[PDB]
Amino acid sequence: SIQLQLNIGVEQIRVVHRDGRVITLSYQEQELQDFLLSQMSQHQVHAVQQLAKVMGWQVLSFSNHVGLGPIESIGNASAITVASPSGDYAISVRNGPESGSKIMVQFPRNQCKDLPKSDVLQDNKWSHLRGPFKEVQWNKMEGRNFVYKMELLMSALSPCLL
Amino acid sequence: STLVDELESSFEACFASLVSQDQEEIRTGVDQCIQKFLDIARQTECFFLQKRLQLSVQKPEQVIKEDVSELRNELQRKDALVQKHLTKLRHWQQVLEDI
Amino acid sequence: MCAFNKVLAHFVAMCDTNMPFVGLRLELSNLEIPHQGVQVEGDGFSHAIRLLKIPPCKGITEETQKALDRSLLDCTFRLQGRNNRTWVAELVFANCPLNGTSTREQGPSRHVYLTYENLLSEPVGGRKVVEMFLNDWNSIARLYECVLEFARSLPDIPAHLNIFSEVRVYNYRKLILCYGTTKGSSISIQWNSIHQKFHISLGTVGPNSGCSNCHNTILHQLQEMFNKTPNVVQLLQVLFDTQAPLNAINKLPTCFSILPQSSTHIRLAFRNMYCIDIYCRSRGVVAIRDGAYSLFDNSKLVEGFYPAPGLKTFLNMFVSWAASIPTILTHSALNILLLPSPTPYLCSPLERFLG
Amino acid sequence: QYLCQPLLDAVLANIRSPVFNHSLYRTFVPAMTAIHGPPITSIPSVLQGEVARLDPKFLVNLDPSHCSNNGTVHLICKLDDKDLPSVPPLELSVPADYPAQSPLWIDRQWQYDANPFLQSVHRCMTSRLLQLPDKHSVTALLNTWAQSVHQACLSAA
Amino acid sequence: DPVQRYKMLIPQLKESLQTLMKVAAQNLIQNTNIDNGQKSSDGPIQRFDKCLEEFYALCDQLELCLRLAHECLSQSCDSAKHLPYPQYLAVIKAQISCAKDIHTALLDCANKVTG
Amino acid sequence: VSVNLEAFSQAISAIQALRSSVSRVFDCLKDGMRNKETLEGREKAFIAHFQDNLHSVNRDLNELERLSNLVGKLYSQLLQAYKWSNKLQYHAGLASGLLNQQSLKRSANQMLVLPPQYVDDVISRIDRMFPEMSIHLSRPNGTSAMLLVTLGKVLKVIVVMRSLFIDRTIVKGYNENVYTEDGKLDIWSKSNYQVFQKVTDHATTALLHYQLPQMPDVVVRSFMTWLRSYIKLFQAPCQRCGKFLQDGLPPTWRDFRTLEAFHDTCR
Amino acid sequence: NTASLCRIGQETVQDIVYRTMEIFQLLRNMQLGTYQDRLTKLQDNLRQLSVLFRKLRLVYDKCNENDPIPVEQLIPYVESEERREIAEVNKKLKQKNQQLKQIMDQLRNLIWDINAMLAMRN
Ligand SMILES: [Zn+2]
Repeated sequence: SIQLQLNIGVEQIRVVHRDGRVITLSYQEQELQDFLLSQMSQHQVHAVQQLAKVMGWQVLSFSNHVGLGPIESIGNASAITVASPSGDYAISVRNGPESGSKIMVQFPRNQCKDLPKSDVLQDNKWSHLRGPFKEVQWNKMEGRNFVYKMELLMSALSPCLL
Repeated sequence: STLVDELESSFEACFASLVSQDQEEIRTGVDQCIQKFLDIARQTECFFLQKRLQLSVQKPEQVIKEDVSELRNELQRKDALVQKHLTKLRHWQQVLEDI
Repeated sequence: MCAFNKVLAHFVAMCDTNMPFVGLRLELSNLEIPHQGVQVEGDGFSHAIRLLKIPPCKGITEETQKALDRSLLDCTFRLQGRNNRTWVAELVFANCPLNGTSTREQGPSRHVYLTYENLLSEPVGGRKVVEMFLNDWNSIARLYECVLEFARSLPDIPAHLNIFSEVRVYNYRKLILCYGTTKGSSISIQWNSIHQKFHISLGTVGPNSGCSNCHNTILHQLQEMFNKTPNVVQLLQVLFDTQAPLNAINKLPTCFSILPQSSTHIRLAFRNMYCIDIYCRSRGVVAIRDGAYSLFDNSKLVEGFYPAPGLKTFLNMFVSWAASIPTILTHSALNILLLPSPTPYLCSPLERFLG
Repeated sequence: QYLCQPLLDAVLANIRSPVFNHSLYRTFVPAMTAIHGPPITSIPSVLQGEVARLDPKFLVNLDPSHCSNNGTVHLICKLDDKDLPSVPPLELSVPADYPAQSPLWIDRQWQYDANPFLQSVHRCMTSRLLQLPDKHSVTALLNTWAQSVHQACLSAA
Repeated sequence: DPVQRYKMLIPQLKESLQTLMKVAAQNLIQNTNIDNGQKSSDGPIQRFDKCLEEFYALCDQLELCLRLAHECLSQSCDSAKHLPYPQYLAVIKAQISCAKDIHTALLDCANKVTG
Repeated sequence: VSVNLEAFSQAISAIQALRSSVSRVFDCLKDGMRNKETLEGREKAFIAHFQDNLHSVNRDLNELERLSNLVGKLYSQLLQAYKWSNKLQYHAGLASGLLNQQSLKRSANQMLVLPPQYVDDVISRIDRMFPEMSIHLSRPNGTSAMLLVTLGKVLKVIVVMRSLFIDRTIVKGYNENVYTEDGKLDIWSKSNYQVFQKVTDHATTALLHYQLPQMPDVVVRSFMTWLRSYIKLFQAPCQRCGKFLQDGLPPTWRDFRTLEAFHDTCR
Repeated sequence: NTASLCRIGQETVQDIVYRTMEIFQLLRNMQLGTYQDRLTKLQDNLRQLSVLFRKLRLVYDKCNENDPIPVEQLIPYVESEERREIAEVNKKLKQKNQQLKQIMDQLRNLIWDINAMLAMRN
């Protein structure tokens, strides 16, 4: 879902994007070298969305220029969050052209098992919804690509069907 | 256990209204049959991915063998294609030299 | 390199991303729903809105309202899609009364997602967005009343419907039941706020049935009688009673015409001169009557039909104005009377007699 | 209206009579029976939920002192944020029927005194609670506490 | 023919409904006048059940007319979708052969995959 | 015409509703007076329930009369075939509509050349419908195709296609010169108008949007269908801001699969 | 040898879905000379779909027997000669790719030159 038509003239560049948006670069190559990089920063989020459709899950939130967190330098960041079909677990992902790929997986309480059990919670109804996030480091994980890794993660959070 | 059986069960149920011995009923029937078929297909997908992840993390040697096989095959693809370009290049070189 | 001015881009980003929530906050306040303050939820990147309680007046009895307000846990709202205008509200329910045959027999929390999206005129957090949410909540509650009643009455069953029908789909907004001795037919019940009625829809799923569901002839009567008294066991009993006769009725050639009166009172017309009335009854009973004779007078007849002499003896084989009283059959001879059989063109005996 | 005025007149001229039901039944049961046949065969949940759905920066719980199991409850708060220092507990009192009303904060002036940092926190606190609108919740006040502490820390350094 | 029958039949239905409602009101007031203590004459009672029977029979006739008209129009429209007589018969025979062949091919494939 | 079938079906539904309404009226009146706890509500509820049924009967009769004013003027085994055929095409018609949206494929691989007459006949087959559209083909340079498409008295489109794959589009007005001095097609030029440049950008986005992987005829068919909608330009306003002009420009955006006018700023 | 089997089973699943969609599309394309051709194509597609179902069943039966270790355990949170032989193929392949780059940039320059020179021969 990212595709560019570039049109090179005599001292300008014209860029048309697959969703109705036109930009005009210049004869300096830093501009064009940063443009493509800022677009390679959004590909990952749209990749996770198009697979959250295919493989069953359901998206809860999507933004492709977020409005919180630190301040980026080349472009602007993107984030999503997407729920298990059984409903219990959830994934969330953030990416940026400068500081990218910060993924976190979120659990139902009574399976984090180091949680200070608050006092007002006495029932077992409130021990089925979900509160604790827990960050997972991207490195040292199976799958060569970023998209490929996601496949092995969003399949391991599924009921033990073996 | 044997998800393939109910996979073809849903597949055959998708054709139930045709092989038998005014639009709302058929539309409802195809809606439920198709959604069930897609759900079973996605569950089979999930089982294969879980098994693949377990096997890959247990022993990467088979993954390495598959990588070797694909790299060799694509090597032959590149060699054959560059050979084809050279043959046609010689042909058109002589065609243009005949002038 | 240093010609980008990153701070202005960041301010425009957050301002555009965050200003949609202000209208929705103001509207949830304006319609008197108790919410919490708009707040970042979980991770820093995404904002969310949580609503503490749904409006008290939803139109059903207090006891249902309690059971509802002991099974809700959350009503969060979120934003998604391109151009930042799609809302998704999410509900989670505890102590599910009923199980399906889908893989929804798990640890008793059940998630339900509703989706709203305003038009390009009439802004993103307009009055209309909550109106549809309240309408969907009302529909969910009105279906939940009947679901609760059916779940309560389930353990006390006359044991005849236990092997007849099983529950297939329950999503708190649409109820899909599967019935038939081979589980070859399906019914769907769902409330809507457009007409303020229960819309029951029939369908055929399964490898053992006809080209249709053989119940579309009395769809209107079934809908009307369900709207009169919203009970599930009564409809199940009616379907069990009327499954057998309509299966043989629908195989008749179409001379013969079928007029569905009030349920279990089918009227068969031979061309434009003869009539027959068929009543279905519980415990394997069907009543056949001539129908061309008025039940209250003898001198006057019906407008467009004529009596059929000698019909009473023909009906009595299978067991003046003497044919005006019904004759009882036991759902077995009716098939032989209606099924096309070779002559003792594959013509049925009733067609032969009438001809 | 049209085509049915006689029925309306008959019903209105017949209503609130001791034998209306008998008259209607006796005049309308037989034809209906003949044509169709036989007839048909402590702590409120809102507080518990809102405590369950708060950020793990807070671990609010019941006050060891004061009364309990009533419409009015008392909570004591602790803040555990790696990026912020330690502050007074900032206890709260929740009245009965918490929805459609607002809770109140019990001020403790002597606790926040004797330190420029703590009284700066306190004056920012007073400013923010004067800036809070009506019908507010407790999570909003807790987030206001966290943000006021952060702003005071930023102003100090 | 059915359409003009409909136009002729509609006012009769309206008149039948009118007289049915009127006689219902008259019978109700007469019965409730018997029930309480005061007197009135009965005369032409014109019982309720006869009016119900007439209304139901006329509605059945109208329904039959509409069903016949719709069936005839649908049959004509569907037949027009698909000059010498034997060529027409041969075309019909070929069409039914093609339909039967398609149906039996689908059934044979369904039997082959499962069962 | 097929409107008579729908009219007859609605008449059947109306008469069934009328009969059901009469039966409901008489049954509800036969039921009698209920309890309804206190006395005052008991008085009002019966009257409120009784009025509604009669009002429904009157409304049904009125709408039935409105329809009446609206309306106007071996074999068996054959029919069994016909009523089967139309039952198949619809049955697949939904099934093809639901499976294409949820495409499960991940990659075309496992584990272009066309005759000129093919392209010519395909373009003629596109040209036969849409009478306002007129298409002219040429090949000044090699096997690449140059097509001039004229639309009404408004639009002139130049399309360069590389082996039936659409590659480049430039649109211009009516009075503007489209041919060069030599008389051939002018490929490299501009329309000298802001709105036409904006719609060239829109056409580039459209050609970048419609991309089937193995059916190339449907792609050009969809492109021509989308281009068809532009004939109505300058007569239709935006669906959001109401007015025609925004910053001096008329609505120049036609949404895909829902062909309605829009300003560029209105998205 | 088993991961390849899992990938093959997955691929056959997508082909099964695609063949079902193609069957429904082909049934849609039938409108009452060539009708026998379409019928033979339908028979071929159905029989190859049946063969695909048989192959999927065979793959599932083979891979089912050959889980000791569950999921959610191997996800890493915050808290011998094969390698040697692989490297040569990577380096060799990389070298081959580099060579292709030189040929490609050269051919594109040739086509650019011929375009520029031929554009203005008039
Ligand atoms: Zn506009």
